[PDB]
Amino acid sequence: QKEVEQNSGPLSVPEGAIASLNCTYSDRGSQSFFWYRQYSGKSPELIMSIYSNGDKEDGRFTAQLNKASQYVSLLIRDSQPSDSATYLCAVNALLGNQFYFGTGTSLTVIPNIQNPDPAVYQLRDSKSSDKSVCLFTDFDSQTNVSQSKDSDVYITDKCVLDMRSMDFKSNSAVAWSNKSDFACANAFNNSIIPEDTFFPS
Amino acid sequence: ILDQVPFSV
Amino acid sequence: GITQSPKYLFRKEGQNVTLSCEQNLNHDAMYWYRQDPGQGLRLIYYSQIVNDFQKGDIAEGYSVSREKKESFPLTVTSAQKNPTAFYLCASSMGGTYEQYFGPGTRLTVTEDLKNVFPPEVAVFEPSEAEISHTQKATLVCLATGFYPDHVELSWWVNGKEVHSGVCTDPQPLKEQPALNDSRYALSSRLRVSATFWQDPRNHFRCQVQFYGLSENDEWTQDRAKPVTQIVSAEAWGRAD
Amino acid sequence: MIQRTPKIQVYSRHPAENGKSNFLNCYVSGFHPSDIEVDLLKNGERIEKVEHSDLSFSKDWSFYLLYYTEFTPTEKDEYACRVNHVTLSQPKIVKWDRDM
Amino acid sequence: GSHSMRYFFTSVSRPGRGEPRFIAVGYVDDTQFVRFDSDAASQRMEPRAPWIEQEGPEYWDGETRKVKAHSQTHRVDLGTLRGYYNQSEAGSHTVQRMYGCDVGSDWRFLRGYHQYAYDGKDYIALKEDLRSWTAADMAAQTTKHKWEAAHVAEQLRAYLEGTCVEWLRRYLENGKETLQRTDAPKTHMTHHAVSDHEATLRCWALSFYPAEITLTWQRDGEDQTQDTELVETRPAGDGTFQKWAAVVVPSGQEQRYTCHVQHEGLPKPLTLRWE
Repeated sequence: QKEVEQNSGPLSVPEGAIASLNCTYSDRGSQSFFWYRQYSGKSPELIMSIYSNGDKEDGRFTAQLNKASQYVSLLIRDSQPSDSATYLCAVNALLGNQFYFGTGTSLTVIPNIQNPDPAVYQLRDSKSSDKSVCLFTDFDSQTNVSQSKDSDVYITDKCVLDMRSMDFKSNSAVAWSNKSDFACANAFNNSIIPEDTFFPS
Repeated sequence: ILDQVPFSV
Repeated sequence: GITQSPKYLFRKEGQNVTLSCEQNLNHDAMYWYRQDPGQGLRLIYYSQIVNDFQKGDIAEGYSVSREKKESFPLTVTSAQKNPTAFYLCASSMGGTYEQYFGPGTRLTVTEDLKNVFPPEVAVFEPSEAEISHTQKATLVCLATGFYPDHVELSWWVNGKEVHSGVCTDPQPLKEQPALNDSRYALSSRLRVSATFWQDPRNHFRCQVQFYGLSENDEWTQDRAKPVTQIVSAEAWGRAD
Repeated sequence: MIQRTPKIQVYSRHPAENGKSNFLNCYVSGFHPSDIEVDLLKNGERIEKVEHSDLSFSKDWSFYLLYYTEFTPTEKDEYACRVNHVTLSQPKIVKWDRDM
Repeated sequence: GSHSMRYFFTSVSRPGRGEPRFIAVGYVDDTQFVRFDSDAASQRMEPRAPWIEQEGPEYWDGETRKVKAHSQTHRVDLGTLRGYYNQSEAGSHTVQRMYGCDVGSDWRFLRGYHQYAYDGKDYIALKEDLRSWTAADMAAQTTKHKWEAAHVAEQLRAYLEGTCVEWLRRYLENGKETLQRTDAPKTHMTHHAVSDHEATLRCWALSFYPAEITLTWQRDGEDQTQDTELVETRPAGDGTFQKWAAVVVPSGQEQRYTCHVQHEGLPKPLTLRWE
């Protein structure tokens, strides 16, 4: 074991629901417990600090501490797209005068988009006009994408874009290759196409 | 065990 | 009040690299961590007082000096087997108090500078089928064949940077994952209204800031020098 | 500043009997500041190798110390403790009484 | 209450002939188990009890780094405090600090404290609720507002209510043969002729632990405070304590005077006579 343990697996939570992040530690004279938030490619930001048993409310997230059973949690109300980050659990140690960090738990909120219109469109280059890409967009939250088993075809993960001109979000993924005979109907065959997509001519 | 390093006056 | 320099650094394998960390919070304790992609923090070195330092969990190939209370220079040596990592510096009031992290330094060490390439940026116009079916239009941008993955992508509509209707991949993908020195590809998408895309006066641009060799680094290859630069691609509205 | 005079007590660790090894104690307490000189004497001569306890203070922030050494008492061996402090104009000597 | 754990810190400045001297001691009940002296040779947290020596090197290395940080905090405290009162750099000043926790019969938290002094007088202390501060003078109010804006009381309460009572329980279990013992007093009485009509009876109580004890004189069963002498409790040196109370008695009627010893190791108090 390490001194601070937390499930590093990616945790998903619907938008607007409550996200629960758990963390366990080994008692090394531990009396101070902290939560750090770290976005993709940036530094960890201290967002929470609790010292006594019970709940501590601040903003939309509350820190829960229980020293008897060594574990400290963090509940997030009204899960927003800005909450998608990895959260690191920090526990101090008066035994040895140390400060321990967990491996972190990646959090990715999923938007509850209604009325999906899945389809795979083909987009040509604006200037080259001979390179082509495929766009799997407007699919529901249950759909997941997978990497291509061919070194020539490139697949990207899902992406939630938010139009504030409108009041809707839409998942989308892109795929392209240089085979010169690429087909948008053959790109996402590895992933589970949810039998409702529209493939144009 | 000792407490944390205390704050200065 | 904690800063690190540089934000992006790129060196050739075989020499020492000095990462700086200045701290202004009058803290006595300062820490050095490295973070591999998709993993957690690992302690390299830390210091309790002004003339002391103790090895962390991975101190192999890392040298550290502490001459004054505010500076904590980390010098990674050529004895380090995998110097490429995200180096984070932190400081705290004491050994048991919460630590505050600096901005961070992305260090990338490769065999030779021949693998450094700026990105090739191209924007792809929306399809007629998406516009007629959903009354919306998505522009897709591709940055391909760049190394390392030190890139920052932004969309610019009518000369002003936008964030609404924009989605970029969290981290670029290796074009050939089986290779250690593989190039990277990153994608992004800007979805606007169908009536907004069909206006020929609107201007769309996908700007990709790339961080590569500095202007002071030597370059002996006949190829174009992969300096820290900006590569973009433009596209106008089309009522067709 | 608060300056308090030390309370000197000279005694043995165990009931003193002639010919048996014992320990001579000098317990100073209730003084301030911390700097204090304490010497254990044998017939008026200073005894070397006298160990003292670690500095600690009471609820009223007044320090207390225990100066001790191993010795063997006889019938006509006069032992005492000489304490010097900033409160005392001259060192005060307190003789050791087998019944106190 | 039942058990307690206390730490005592003292920093006295030596202007002109070196850095301030720092001495720290740890106590569980009346037994000292750790100590540190800046003028010592080890420069480490040293054990002073057999049961604390079983702690691993992570303990001692951490404790050694903590006491030196305590001394470093008191070094800037001595300089800062002399500015609060506009005092010269030629005078030698003393800074004292103590904190700890008291537990009950259930070994659960009962009472906590953290006190600070300057030149032998109270400077600032945490109240019983572990949430407010008691500033003595005007210069101490600056420290209070500084510690309130830093939420110091909240973090000190995490130690006094938390790891203090949890590590006190750990020490009580590891040193059960020493800390959880109760040595009853070994009592006797001596007679000393003072004059032709007067004589002093001395009630001895030796080799008892803990140090808490009460000595009472009675005449015909009634308490007698007049003509009685009571000395403060003396540490014997072998981990036990000594104390005696005396009374001057007219010659012949020593049978009417009785000594009473109340101690933890005595369910009913002992009665001492001369004959």
